[PDB]
Amino acid sequence: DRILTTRNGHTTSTTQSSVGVTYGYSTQEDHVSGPNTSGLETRVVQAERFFKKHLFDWTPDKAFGHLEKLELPTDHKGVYGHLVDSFAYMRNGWDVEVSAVGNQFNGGCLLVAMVPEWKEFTPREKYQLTLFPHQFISPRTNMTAHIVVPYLGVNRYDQYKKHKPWTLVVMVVSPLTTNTVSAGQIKVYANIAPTHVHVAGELPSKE
Amino acid sequence: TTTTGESADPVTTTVENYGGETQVQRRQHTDVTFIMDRFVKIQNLNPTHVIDLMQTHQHGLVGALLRAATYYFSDLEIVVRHDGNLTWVPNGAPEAALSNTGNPTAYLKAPFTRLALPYTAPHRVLATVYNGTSKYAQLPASFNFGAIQATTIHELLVRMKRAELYCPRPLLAVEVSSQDRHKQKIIAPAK
Amino acid sequence: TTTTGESADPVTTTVENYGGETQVQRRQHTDVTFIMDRFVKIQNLNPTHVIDLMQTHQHGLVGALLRAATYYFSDLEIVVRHDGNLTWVPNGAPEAALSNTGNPTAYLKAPFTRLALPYTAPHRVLATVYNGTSKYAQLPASFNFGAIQATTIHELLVRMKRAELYCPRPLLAVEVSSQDRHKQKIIAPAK
Amino acid sequence: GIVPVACSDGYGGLVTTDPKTADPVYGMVYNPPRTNYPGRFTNLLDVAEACPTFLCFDEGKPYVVTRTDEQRLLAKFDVSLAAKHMSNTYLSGIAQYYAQYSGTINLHFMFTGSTDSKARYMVAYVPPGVETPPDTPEKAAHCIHAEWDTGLNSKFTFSIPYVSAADYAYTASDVAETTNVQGWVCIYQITHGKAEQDTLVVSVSAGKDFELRLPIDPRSQ
Amino acid sequence: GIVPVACSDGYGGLVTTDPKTADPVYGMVYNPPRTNYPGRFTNLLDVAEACPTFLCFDEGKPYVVTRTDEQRLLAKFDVSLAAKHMSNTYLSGIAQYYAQYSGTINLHFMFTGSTDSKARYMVAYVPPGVETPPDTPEKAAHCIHAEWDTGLNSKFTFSIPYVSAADYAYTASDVAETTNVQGWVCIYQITHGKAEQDTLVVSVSAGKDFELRLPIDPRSQ
Amino acid sequence: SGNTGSIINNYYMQQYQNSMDTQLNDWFSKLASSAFSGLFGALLA
Amino acid sequence: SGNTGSIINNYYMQQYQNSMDTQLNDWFSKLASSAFSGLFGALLA
Repeated sequence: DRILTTRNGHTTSTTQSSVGVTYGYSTQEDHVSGPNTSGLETRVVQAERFFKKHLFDWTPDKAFGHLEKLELPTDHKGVYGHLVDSFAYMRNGWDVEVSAVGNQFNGGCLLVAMVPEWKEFTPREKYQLTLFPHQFISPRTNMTAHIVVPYLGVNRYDQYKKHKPWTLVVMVVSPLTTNTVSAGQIKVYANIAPTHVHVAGELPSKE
Repeated sequence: TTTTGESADPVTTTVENYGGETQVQRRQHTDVTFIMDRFVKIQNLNPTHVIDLMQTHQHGLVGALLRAATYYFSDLEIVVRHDGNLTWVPNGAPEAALSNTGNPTAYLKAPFTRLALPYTAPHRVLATVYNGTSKYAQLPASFNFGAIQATTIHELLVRMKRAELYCPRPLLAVEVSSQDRHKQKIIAPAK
Repeated sequence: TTTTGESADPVTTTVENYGGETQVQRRQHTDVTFIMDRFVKIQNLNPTHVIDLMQTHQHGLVGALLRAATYYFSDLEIVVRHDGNLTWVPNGAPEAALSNTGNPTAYLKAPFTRLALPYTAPHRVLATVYNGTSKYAQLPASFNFGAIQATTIHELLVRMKRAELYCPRPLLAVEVSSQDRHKQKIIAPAK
Repeated sequence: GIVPVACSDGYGGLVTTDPKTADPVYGMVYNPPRTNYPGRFTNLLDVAEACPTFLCFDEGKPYVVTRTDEQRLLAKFDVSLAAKHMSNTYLSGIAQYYAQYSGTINLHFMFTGSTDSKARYMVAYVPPGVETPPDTPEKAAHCIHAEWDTGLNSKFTFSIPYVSAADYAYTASDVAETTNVQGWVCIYQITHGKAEQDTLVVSVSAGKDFELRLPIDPRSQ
Repeated sequence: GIVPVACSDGYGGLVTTDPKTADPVYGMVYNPPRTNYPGRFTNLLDVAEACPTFLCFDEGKPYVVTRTDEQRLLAKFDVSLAAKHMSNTYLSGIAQYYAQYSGTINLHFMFTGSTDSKARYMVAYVPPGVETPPDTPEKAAHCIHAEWDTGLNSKFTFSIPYVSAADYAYTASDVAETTNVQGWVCIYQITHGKAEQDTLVVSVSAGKDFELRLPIDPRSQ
Repeated sequence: SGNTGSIINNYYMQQYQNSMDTQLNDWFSKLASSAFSGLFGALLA
Repeated sequence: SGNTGSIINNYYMQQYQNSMDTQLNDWFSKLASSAFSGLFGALLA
């Protein structure tokens, strides 16, 4: 079964070239009600839905090791984004779909990974990014990678304006190859949904 | 074994595929708690010193394995060679407290002092990397095991007890230029 | 919670009033016997010294908590660094007795002498403040744990054992002038 | 032969907080009885919960007062055991000897006006995350808050909740932290009727789950 | 009297890996809960088995490629955890801290060509005993080997067997050993069809019976 | 009792280690336990 | 637990020797155990 439909709230995504879903580090969330929020946290399901971001253009000239990253959360102009401005503390996991649409006559390979506590990796460390939750996108096989990760961090709730626990990373493993019948470049997009969104500590209004 | 590589599902083929036989393995030496449980040097010292495991050497056995994890937890043992009495204060204490006897203070007894200390951070686990700031690169100041002070601190060894590691990160061997193998003098009998 | 404040009846409202949830608390560290049970310095010494807990420093952990009680009881441990032999006599002894060997006398053994002593006052409890005179400000002379004498007394540490405190009294933090918070250097990792 | 032992390097030194006992030297002492001596306390937090002590506002007054009947911020203070306003309280006197705490802190408000003076007040807990505390009841309404008026019962008590990233917070405050790490408490007067010279006395006590841990000896000695 | 003991010469010194514990000094500390924190690993080899990491070929590429459709040796490397090609792998990163190993090492081959590119490959394990590795698939056919072609499944995995005189082998390599003590792995392209710019990505993981023993601290510090 | 954590007994008898109490009670614990909580009046939650 | 091999108990209580954990899981062991082995397809052995 290569055809998968994912639903997050009133948004869905259907892909006919998937290689399944990779769960990173766990298949469930730690407890969302601990001592640090004194039972004042609440869940906001209206934020649990897909938002979109263009990551980069995969062109033939990008060599092995070329890396593009997106720290999460990112700027969000919807419900999730308003939560970041209205509550002091939050926690959520991520449901991540990355697509790279060219055609089956393209060759090459991208590594898609979710990295906790991002730090710039040296060139030698790039050979080991598969230690992190990941999938590959290779035109001969799939156009979509799908990874699901839980919230984590030294603190049970976080202040996202000060710390970003997860970073989506896309790295060229083998360069994009082109033919007379292939696409000439592939635009890479992310379709991301925050999961199990909890907030605590309502803030005053700015005016 | 043949599979879909893109899915990234673990695949562990064996010699049975071509008629061999998989043997018994004993992995006690690569057990995490066991391997981290030995003393290593801290090295950059001052008479007032905040205990931070990230000050272990990055290529040392313990320092490298610690950096190959994102989060960790452990209790601690320290061996300190010092002049004067040694005082320790927990994570969060005002530096000024290091001057008082009411905090655990060890009176000098040659050749050095060995103590067992509990984890005292306010976080459920600590991290070796932290992507963000802690103030209103570096690690938040709260990532420590307390601080010690003596007239002079000559040497400090730390030992992680009942260690737990989470979320593996890259761990590198020396880079090789030989084009075939990194070669070095392995111990061998004289004459 | 709404109440009659004048009656002064204890009232302890909780976060449940507005939908929160009260958590579990572990208060071992504020247990009285536990907190007083550690060595602290006495400081103003002489070769002949009457053991009086009121000579602990008023802002020290033990000295401040002791002064935050009106009456107390405890047994004692002392650590004494001295030249010569150390003699101890109980509460009520003539000072002259300090010169004789028949009273508990500890022969010098480096680096110092540690002893367990019983409470020996003639009163059921002692007090940190006493509103009146004892002769036929200061505390009655009978409020002590005996006396010690050596050729020289270099250092004296005391430790309250199985302490009991009664009738709380004011306990003050440092006064603040900052107008917002008392700020100080909290220990944090180097570099 | 006899038992062989290894006297071990690194052990045996005196540690001021060690968990062992000294050797005794003077036995059989029986004490005068002290059965049922009154006023005993066995845990500092029992006292801290039961006996609220006064906050300190401008000019060393344990109360706030206002002469205008308009809505106004009567006081704002850091949720910190090292706050200026908490500096004469028993809770802060105890907290200075521990490195960390978590749990509820209870504020008590007692109105002392005459029978013909009435007022309506509001208290809000403002978490960290904003530059400055809200100056009006309207902006603060979006925070966790309580409003109450004066009447037969002169006292109102409100729990300041523990809401933070980590499970424990430091009792002391560092020189580097500019705005308070745990947020603020803001007390407003919504309005009043003939309450110009009348005051609101404020005190603080430990809540049911308030906890202090890791004993320290920090004062200059 | 009291117990007589012999304080024994030669015992009691601190040894950095001793199996005893220090005396405690600060009791009753309860930790924030960390129940079910995700991503825990309790043995380094669980990680090494589950997460293959990339080999390093000429010019720092995790793959081999060939432009001719003729049969050719695409790569040859020493079966050594100290091999140049293994130098950026997690398996070698762990192995440097142990003096010896035994057991299976698994190689993974992932073809990344377009749908219209096809190839047939061969991997052979050449034990010690010959001067130089075979340069053609025909000579290498007499060794333990596997051949496979590209298709719907892009990945092929092959176990490098542990075959040696002794029960364990050294993880490091000595300055005196000229040809590798454990043999070689040779990867050949039998032929291909329109696969000139297409690559074969190679990674390595620990096999089921791979084992490391005798912890050492060898890096320059 | 207090800050002591030896799993093993004391080598000395109690009549020597400490003074012995004779007979002829936690007030603040009772006081704190007796505190009012909740509200007062009528709730409309 | 770890690198310790005394046949005899510890002289000190656990509440002193170590910190105590509270409650409110080996991911990589599960991940490795779950790996596919064998082949895929049809064997002609």
